[PDB]
Amino acid sequence: LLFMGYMTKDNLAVITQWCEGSSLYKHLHVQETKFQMFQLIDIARQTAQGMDYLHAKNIIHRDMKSNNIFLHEGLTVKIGDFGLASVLWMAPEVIRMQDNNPFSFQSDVYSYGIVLYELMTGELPYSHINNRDQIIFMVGRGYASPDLSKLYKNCPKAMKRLVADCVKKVKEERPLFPQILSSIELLQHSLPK
Amino acid sequence: VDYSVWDHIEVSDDEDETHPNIDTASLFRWRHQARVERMEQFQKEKEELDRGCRECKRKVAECQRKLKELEVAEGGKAELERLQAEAQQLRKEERSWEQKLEEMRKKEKSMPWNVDTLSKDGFSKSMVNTKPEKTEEDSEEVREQKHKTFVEKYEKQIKHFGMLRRWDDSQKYLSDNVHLVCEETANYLVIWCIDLEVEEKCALMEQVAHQTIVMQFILELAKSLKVDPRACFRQFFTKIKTADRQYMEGFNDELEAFKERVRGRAKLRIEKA
Amino acid sequence: EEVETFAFQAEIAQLMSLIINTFYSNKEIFLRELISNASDALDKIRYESLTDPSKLDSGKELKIDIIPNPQERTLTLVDTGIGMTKADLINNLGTIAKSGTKAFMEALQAGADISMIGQFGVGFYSAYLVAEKVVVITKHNDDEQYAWESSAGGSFTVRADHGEPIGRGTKVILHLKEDQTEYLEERRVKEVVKKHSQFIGYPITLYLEKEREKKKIKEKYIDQEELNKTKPIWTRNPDDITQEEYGEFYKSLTNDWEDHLAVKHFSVEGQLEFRALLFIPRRAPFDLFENKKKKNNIKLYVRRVFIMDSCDELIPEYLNFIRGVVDSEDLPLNISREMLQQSKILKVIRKNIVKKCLELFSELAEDKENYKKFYEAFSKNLKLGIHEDSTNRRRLSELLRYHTSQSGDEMTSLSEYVSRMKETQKSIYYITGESKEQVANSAFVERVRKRGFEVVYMTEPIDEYCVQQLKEFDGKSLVSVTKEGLELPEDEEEKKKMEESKAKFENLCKLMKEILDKKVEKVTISNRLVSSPCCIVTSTYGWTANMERIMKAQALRDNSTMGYMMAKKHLEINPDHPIVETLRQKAEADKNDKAVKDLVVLLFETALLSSGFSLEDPQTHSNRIYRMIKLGLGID
Amino acid sequence: EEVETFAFQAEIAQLMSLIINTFYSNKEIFLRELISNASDALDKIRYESLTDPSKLDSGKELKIDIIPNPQERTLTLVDTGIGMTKADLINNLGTIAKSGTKAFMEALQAGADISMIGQFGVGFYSAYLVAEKVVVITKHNDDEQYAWESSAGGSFTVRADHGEPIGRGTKVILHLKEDQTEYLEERRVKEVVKKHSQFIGYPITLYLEKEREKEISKKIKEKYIDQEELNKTKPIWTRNPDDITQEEYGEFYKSLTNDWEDHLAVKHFSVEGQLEFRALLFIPRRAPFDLFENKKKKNNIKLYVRRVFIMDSCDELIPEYLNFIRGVVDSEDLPLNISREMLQQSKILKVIRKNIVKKCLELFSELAEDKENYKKFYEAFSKNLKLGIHEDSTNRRRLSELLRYHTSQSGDEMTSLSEYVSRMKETQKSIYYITGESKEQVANSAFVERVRKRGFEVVYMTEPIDEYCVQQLKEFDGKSLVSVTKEGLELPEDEEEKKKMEESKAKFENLCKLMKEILDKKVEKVTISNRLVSSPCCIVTSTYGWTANMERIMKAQALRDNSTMGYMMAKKHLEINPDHPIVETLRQKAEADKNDKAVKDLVVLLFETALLSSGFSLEDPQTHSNRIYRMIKLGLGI
Ligand SMILES: Nc1ncnc2c1ncn2[C@@H]1O[C@H](COP(=O)(O)OP(=O)(O)OP(=O)(O)O)[C@@H](O)[C@H]1O
Ligand SMILES: Nc1ncnc2c1ncn2[C@@H]1O[C@H](COP(=O)(O)OP(=O)(O)OP(=O)(O)O)[C@@H](O)[C@H]1O
Repeated sequence: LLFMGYMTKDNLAVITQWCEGSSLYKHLHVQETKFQMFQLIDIARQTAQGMDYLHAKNIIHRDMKSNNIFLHEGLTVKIGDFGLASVLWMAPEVIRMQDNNPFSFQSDVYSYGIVLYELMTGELPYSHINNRDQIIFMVGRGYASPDLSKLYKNCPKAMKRLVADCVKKVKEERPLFPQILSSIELLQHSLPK
Repeated sequence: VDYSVWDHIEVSDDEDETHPNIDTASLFRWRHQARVERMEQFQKEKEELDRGCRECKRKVAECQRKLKELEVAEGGKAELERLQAEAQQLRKEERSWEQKLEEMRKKEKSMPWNVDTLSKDGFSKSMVNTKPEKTEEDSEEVREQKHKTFVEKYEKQIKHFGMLRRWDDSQKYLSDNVHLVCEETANYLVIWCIDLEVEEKCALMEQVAHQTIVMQFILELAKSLKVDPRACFRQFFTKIKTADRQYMEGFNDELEAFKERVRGRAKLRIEKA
Repeated sequence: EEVETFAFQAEIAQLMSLIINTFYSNKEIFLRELISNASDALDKIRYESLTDPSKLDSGKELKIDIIPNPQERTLTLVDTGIGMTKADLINNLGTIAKSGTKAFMEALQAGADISMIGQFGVGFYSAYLVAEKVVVITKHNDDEQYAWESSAGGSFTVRADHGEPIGRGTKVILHLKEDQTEYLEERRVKEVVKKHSQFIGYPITLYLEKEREKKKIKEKYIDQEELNKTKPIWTRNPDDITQEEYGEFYKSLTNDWEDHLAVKHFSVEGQLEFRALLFIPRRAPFDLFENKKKKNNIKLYVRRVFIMDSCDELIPEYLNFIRGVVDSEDLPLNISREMLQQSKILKVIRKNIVKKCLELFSELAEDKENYKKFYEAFSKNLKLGIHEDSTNRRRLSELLRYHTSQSGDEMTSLSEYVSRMKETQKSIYYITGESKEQVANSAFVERVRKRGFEVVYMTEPIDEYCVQQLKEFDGKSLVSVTKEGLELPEDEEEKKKMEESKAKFENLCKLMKEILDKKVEKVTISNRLVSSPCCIVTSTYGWTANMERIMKAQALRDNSTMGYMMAKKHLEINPDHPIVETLRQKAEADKNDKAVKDLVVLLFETALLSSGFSLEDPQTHSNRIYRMIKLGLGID
Repeated sequence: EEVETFAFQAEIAQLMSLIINTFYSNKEIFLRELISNASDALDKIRYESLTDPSKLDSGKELKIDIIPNPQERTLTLVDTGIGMTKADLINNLGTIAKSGTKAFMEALQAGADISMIGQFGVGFYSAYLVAEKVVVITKHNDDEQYAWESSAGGSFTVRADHGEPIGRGTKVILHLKEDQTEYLEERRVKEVVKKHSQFIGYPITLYLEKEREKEISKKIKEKYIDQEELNKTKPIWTRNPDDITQEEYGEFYKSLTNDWEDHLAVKHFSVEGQLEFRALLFIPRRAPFDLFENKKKKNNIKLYVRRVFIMDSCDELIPEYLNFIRGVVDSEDLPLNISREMLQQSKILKVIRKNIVKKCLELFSELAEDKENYKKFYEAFSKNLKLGIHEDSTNRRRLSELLRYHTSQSGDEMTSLSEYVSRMKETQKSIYYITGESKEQVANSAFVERVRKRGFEVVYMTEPIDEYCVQQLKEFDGKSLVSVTKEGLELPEDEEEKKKMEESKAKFENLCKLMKEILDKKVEKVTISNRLVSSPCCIVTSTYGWTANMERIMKAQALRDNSTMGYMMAKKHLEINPDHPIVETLRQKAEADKNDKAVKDLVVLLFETALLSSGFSLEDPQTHSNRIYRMIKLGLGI
């Protein structure tokens, strides 16, 4: 007879050299996933190094916020801007449009500082005021700064100065990333304390 | 001898260069848009520089024309002297604009390459092969003629396979001459093994029979995979090397069954003759 | 001050040691280098002929002959090129890092119609990688025959040839060492010339004694021309090439007699210049995605000389089915001429190749049956590209084809679907399943098919990966019928039904939540079913039951974080079905009834089966089924 | 006769062009070359110290310094090495392929104790990749300093060097091209040193000015800072594995692969002979989430030759299933490329990989002696171990003993195959395993009840990689694996149960044929055997065809050929428990007549339920759901 031949072992190889994984998002303050000092310090450090990477490559983000920051299940933050998903997340230099191109490194550091403020407060900046008509007025004047009375308790106070001197409008004395890595380094050394 | 023109290239979708914490999909966009906007600013500078060049050229042209006109006409000596200084200022502007031009040239020399500037499209032509498909199986026409032609032309190769015993050597030797892999080859192997046992050469029959049995499963598995046996025969000896016990016994039992069938058919042929 | 200007020197013995030992990583490229040099000689002599044909009065034919000889352990490489005189025999083959080819090419700068291979000046000395001593016999038209000879000792002897004269060209004898005797076999040299220099522009001929003479005589030499049988097709202009020549070239390239589905021929010009030829195989390889096959599809050529095969920077992984040859005129090459000194030129070549491949695919779309064959062959590669290339995902998106509700068994693109979609809806309805019939009739499609809406079927596990990045199309979100919160054009009667049903159907749903609290995290009422009473939908964030199944059944999948992305199920009760209504009637009598919850759990398990989920313990379902069939037949 | 001997010559300009252009693919390795030469000078002077310590009066430390000067755009590289005299300056740095390091090696004088990384004589001219003009200032112990200078124009100048004095060693100055200015920044030099020259024995100290000076009681950012963070890692593999404690290994591990915690286990061995290398291998505590993400461009094992980086891990350096092993492999005498980026004789990697595989398997076997650590290792690397079982065809016998599973009496802890063999009854001559999807899924199943009631131990295999592993594993210590999911299961049988089965066939053959007809295409064979106790029907697979779990696993593979599965089906064979009252209740119903709608309905329902309980998936579950729904309707009374 010819029988059946058996053979088998045709392509029973392990073709599984591929990947799949994503946590969800970073917009957890609305989701109300409050975390502790360790997670927020780690996220700030990783987003800092990530954004310094594009700062080195002369790539300016400007519009980076909670909606353009992505968390992942590997305990990593992909600050890679989604592209689509706003107001209240800009700088007065952008609002006045004096040169029609506010796109500068100091503006990106200002945005970084205000998102740090948002995450370390767990609330959207200027929550007391919710009308665009007056919100545009304040940022057009560019005089006042957000208060720091809603800080999350039991964390190193160094990032309080970091966010305070990140949000001042003088771009010439705004801190830059070469000292920002030192700032987050001393933050993570101050984590146990 | 010199590679100084290929030392600055900026590919936007650089897969190898990225950051673990930066979305590679979105990083490939701010690099691309940055390249495009830099090219657009460069082009704008080119175009404005060019209009400036022509406008200062026409400025100095009309200035020399007016200088000549004032020199020709008497009484305009004071106006000619004033136009001397005005002309000198115009030459200063023109020579400054040429300085801007050569600085622009130096900037372009310092400009790193990209996909759009390294090369420009030549010519492309897409051809779609529309050719008749499918095959036919029959015992006559081209198939029988194919049998005769292949057996006449390559008797030595099929005979040497008939006198083979080793699997790996068979794999390599056929890989050199994969043209032997076809249904006609298996058919002639079976028929001439029948003829050999008609000649009553038992040991030679078995040596030929193992080899003939070799491609039968190759053809079966090629039919199973729907791919021509010429493209799947090489792996067969890898499978027989890593063959399970049951596959060994199946190969042995098919070999024995084909041996018995060959012996019976040869006995019938001998009795008929 | 004092200034002492010197000139750089070179230790010739150490230079020879470097070239011989630590210069080329593959000892079999010496044959490629020698063939390249012979091609240069032939190119020079042939170029000189068009100015005056009297040059070729020493033998008209131009060819390269390889004559291995195991009786002397020597491999002879004879060409009929221009040869080289005494001054050339000194300068070219005695001065390391000096090329007569570069001198010849830079001399003309007007007759640039030729492109000869070589600009370094050390390629010949790689011959010592396999031979201890080499003797070179040449005869230029202007000088006499000379016998160049050296053993890489630092000195070479030149003398007038006292042996058999030759008409013209060169005659390189390689006295091979005992360690390289494998280079004298037909198969070895055939493999080397086929891999590296099978596209040289001149006939290459072997010469071996294997011809059997009629019967015990076998002394006839085999004049085997088949080392350069296939000629570079991409060189000739495409308007002069029909499909037949392309087919023959592809058949000879694949070492398998099958045709090609389509052929793309193009080129670019500028600072980077290459004439590329890409082929779409008629069928797919049986080991297309076997990793052991690595990547051996696209070969890079410089002046018809092979450099490197398919690299990940040359062509993306999902486009590894398309096989072709890429040849360029000018590129920066390593000293061994096996890699490029600039990595990103490969990336630029890939950037152009991918765009041309996508344009070829778009051109193939017009042919219906041909594109059907191409899709049935490489839809997996297309969807893998959708997953991988975020930059080209837009161009791959319109190349998709799917079974749909209103197309029977024919596949329609997304463009056809958006063309035929009713204006009342703004979303693309798709179902990720496992089989054709499994999704053809399913609890999630009843309402959609009832209202006339069309849903896209996705029966393959590759689409399950694809759809995570294909989150939109033409400004319309892609939503699945197996996920919670399905949006549907709603009617006033429908919403009245909904609002009265929520109040009417609250008791039984909270009863389900009570009895099933750790397995189901929400029970509600929606518009998804007509002829089925229960279905399990997944939340908007999580894994589809099919998605979860694919993750669970993967060979190499970490389980520590698997539990994180568990789907949070949602029971869906179809109020119009009599089962749930009668169940509510029974529950209203009492909520503690045995049969009520032992039927609720059975309904939940059956719906879980209908929703594609895998049972945690099928034995419980089986044993309750047999107990209930026991009571059905009344055998206790 | 007419022989005329000549001498080989060279084209210096073209040879310079080749050295600058067609050797080094990455422009950054000029730093590696210069640092290697500075370390060479330091090694020379250190060796000379051992014979005469009085020649170190000018400078006592042995340090390497890099001082980028972006304002002038020059990247110096100072070193207190041995320096070069006039003759050495004009010879070594003026002659291509002349390497004074090799000549110094020849003058070892029975004192072979140092490893000298230089053989070619072309390494220095790598500086022209990024620098248009090289200025070299060296000062020997017994010679006045001279200022070597060139621009790769074919002619170089030597100066009396009346400039700033240095005690000893050399000081190369690179006048970088106007575009290769990216190598002055701290990030780039840090990355280059960490990638290539991180393991040089001598301390390399980067110099740069960015310090924010203290201001209290303004805004000063100009102060040169000394950094040695780029050479803190010290090669420990060069020492004997006897004097190194575990905490040293842990510190080196956290400094090597940046992991928060320390290593799990370490292997430190070396082989002497024609091929000599010292291999240091670690095992990470937790496997990274993207360990099997194979688009990661494997870089686990870094091949070092003479303490400098050569090449990342290739396929031939270490097998795919051992990609989790982190460590270094350092050799002494391997042939390098002219670019010093790979090995000329790549076939020697086929020996290095064999030695590493054998020694790491010995490490794994030895590690399987303490329960807690081995359990922690197994939990994270069982997938890799079973992948190795599947792939390797030479270590399969050795690799098999390191496998753990849950069994029928192992409780919640995993036990080896050897332990089960030790608890194996003599009446049985096979190993029983079940391939399902979960622990509880296979704990109670239709294939295990009969065997578990009798005296056999079954092995649970739930991870999807287990099936790939067991297709290759065909025996263990002479005992063959048999799956309980497959047909024709063999058990020790007495004559009483044997005749009971004979009467069972004689009574139920009509059932077998009649529901064979009912399941005309859905089932190939119907038989009865001892596999079931409290379950009436189970379906088993063929002897060589894929089992149910393998079928599901392949149909779930993202990248699979949907032409080979069709003929590689599972030949489903329904098996009946003849003791269950269900299968005899309809026996009389079918005995009365062959054609009954009810008997067909129950047969179909039982077949579907057995298919669900056999691990198979229904082709169309909606039919089963609908018939269940109608049955619930009739039972409830609607
Ligand atoms: N067979 C030959 N016929 C004619 N000229 C030859 C031959 N072999 C060598 N030469 C001469 O020797 C010179 C240098 O030889 P070599 O092969 O090393 O250089 P090349 O051809 O430029 O190659 P490469 O770029 O690979 O170093 C060539 O330029 C050529 O003029
Ligand atoms: N910075 C330096 N300090 C001391 N000697 C040096 C220095 N740079 C070069 N040399 C000398 O130059 C010669 C070798 O130079 P080069 O670096 O080109 O060769 P190599 O290191 O032996 O070769 P390769 O690195 O390519 O294997 C030796 O005599 C060495 O002492």
